[PDB]
Amino acid sequence: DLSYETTESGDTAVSEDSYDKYASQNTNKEYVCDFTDQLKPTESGPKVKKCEVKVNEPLIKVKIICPLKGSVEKLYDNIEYVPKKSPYVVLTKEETKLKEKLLSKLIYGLLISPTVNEKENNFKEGVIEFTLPPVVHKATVFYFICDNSKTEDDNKKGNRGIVEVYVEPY
Amino acid sequence: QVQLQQPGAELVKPGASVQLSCKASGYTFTSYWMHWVKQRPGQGLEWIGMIHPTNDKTNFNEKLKSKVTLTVDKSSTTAYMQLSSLTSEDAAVYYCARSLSAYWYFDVWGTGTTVTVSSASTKPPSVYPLAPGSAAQTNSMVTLGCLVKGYFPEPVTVTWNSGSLSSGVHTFPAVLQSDLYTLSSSVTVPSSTWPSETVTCNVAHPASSTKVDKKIVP
Amino acid sequence: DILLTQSPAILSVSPGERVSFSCRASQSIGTSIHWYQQKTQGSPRLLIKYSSESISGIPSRFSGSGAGTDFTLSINSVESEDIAVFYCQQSYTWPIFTFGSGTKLEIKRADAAPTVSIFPPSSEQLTSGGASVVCFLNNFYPKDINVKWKIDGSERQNGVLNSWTDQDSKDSTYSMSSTLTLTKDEYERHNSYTCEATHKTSTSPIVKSFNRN
Repeated sequence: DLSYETTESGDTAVSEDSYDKYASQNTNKEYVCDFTDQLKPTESGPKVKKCEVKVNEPLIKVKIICPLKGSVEKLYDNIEYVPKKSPYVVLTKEETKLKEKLLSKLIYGLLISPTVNEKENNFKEGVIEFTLPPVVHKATVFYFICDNSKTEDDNKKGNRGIVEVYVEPY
Repeated sequence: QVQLQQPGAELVKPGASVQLSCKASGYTFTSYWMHWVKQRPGQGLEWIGMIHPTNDKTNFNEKLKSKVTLTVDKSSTTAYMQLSSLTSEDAAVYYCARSLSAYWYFDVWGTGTTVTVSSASTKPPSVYPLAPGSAAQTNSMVTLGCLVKGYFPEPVTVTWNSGSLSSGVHTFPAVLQSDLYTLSSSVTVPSSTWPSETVTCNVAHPASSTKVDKKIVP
Repeated sequence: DILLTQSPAILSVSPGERVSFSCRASQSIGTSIHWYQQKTQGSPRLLIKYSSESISGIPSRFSGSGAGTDFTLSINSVESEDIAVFYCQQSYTWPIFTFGSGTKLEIKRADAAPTVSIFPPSSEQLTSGGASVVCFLNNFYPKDINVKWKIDGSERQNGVLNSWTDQDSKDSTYSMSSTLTLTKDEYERHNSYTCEATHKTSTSPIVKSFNRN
C-alpha cells in the first residue's frame, strides 16, 4: 500500500546545536510534550524546541499538544506539523533526513485509540496520543514536528518544535 | 508613555471591602491582559489573577478566588480588583501589570497600592526638622535630617527640594510604634551648601492626601 | 503542580564579577521561564522573557538560559546599580502563573566607616510632646553595626527604635537610623545623652553626644 512519502530534516531553517532540548513532562504514565507555550513568535528568529520523550516502562501514554492555527490571533498563522497522520504515521531518521513510516509497523502492539478524548486523534484537533506496548525489545526512535517558524508576528519569528520519542527496550 | 497608575494607599477596616484601581494609558487597552500581583511586606510576588477587557474573561489562582473579583471599564481604560471581607492577612502591596495576547510575561507593571487592614484612623504625619545646631565643621560635610513621626498608615513619600537632591539621601524604613509609624530621612551636603542653600524635605502622605514641606534651618 | 525553586536566598558578588541566579522547576517546562528585577521600594522590571530572550531596554549584560528544569539568569560584569531581588516566573501552567521565591543580590566591598550624627528636637517642643533623639549612622560596611545609647553613667534601652537600610548604586554602603525617643518632660531630666556605636571590627567605638544648650 502507501501512506505518503516526504523528506524533512531536524531544521529547514538555521541552527543545529543551539537547539533548546528539554524532556517531556511525565505525570504517572502520561508523557506530555506541550507546545502551547514554546512556539510563539520571538525576536531571535526561529528557535528549535526539541522535546525528548524517553520511554523506559510498559504502557506509557505519550501525549503531544500542538497549538492550533488560529487558536490565538496571529501567533500561529503559518503553523504546520510534520506527519499529517501524526498518530499512525511518524518520522524516522535515515542518515540526515526524516521520512514517513507507519507506527504500527515500527512497534508491534501499538494501541492507537481513534478517539483521543471525544475528539479525532489527529494534529488537526490539537492533540495526538498513543500508548506504548507492554514489551519492547529493540530501542526505537521516531519523530514529530510542530513548525511555527513560518509564522511572522511583529519583528520576530515563530519557533520549530521537535518531538523525539525514544522507546527504550523494556 | 505606557502607564499603569495605582493609588498609593487604601486603609480598610477588618471585614470591609476594598476597590483597587489601575488606570492604564498610552497603549491599546483591549489588546492586553491585566494581571494582579500581591506582595506582602518583605516577601515574594504572588500572582492572583487576570482579566481580558473585551470578553471580561477572568482567570484566578483558585487559592484566592473566593475573595477576589476582577473588573474592567473599557470606557476609561481602568482595571479594578475588588477584595471582600479583608483581614490582616490581606494587607500587602498589590501591583497591576499587563501582558500582551498570549505572551505570558509582564512587561509593564503599575506603581502599586499599599493596602492596610486596621480599625485605626488615618493620621497625617508631623514633620520635624533635624539640624546639627552648633556642631559644624571647618571643611567637612553637613548632614541634615527630616523626622516624619506619628502617621498612619503607610506609605509616606519623602523628597528633598522637590526631587532636586537625589544623591546623599538616605530615607529609612518606617517603624511601627504604638500603632503609629515613624520615619526619618537623611541628606548630606558639604558645608559650603548649608545653611547657605535652603534644603527642604517634601513629605507626602497619600492615605490622608496630605503634603508638607519643612525647610531645614540653623 | 509545577513548583519553582530559587537558591540561594542571598547572593553576593564583587563589582565586576559574574553573577548567576538559579531557578529550578519541579518538572520540565521547556523554556517557559521569565525573569524580573525588583529594586528596593520599586516595581518589578522584566529582564528576560522565555528563558533567554533579551528585552527592549535591558542592558546587554543581562542574559538568561536553560530548557526543561534548570534555568539561570546571569550578569557578566556586575554593576552596583543591579542590586535588587530577582524573581523567576513560569508560564507553562497558563492560564495560571507562579513566581519563584526570589534571590537577593548584594555586594560586599573592602570596608567603610559610618558617618555618625546626633540630633536634638526642634519645633516638636512647641507642640507639647517631644523627646526625639534621632542618630544617623550612614554609609558603612559590613551589613550590621551595633549602635548604643548612654545617659549619665548608664544606659536607657527604652525608645531606641532602629531602622536599617538597603544598598546604594554608588556606595553599596548600608545605613542605620537609631531614633531613641523618650518623653518631653523627661528629656529635660538627664540632659547629657550620647549616641554610642560599635560598627566595624576595630576596637573602640564612635561616640556622638550633645548637651542641653
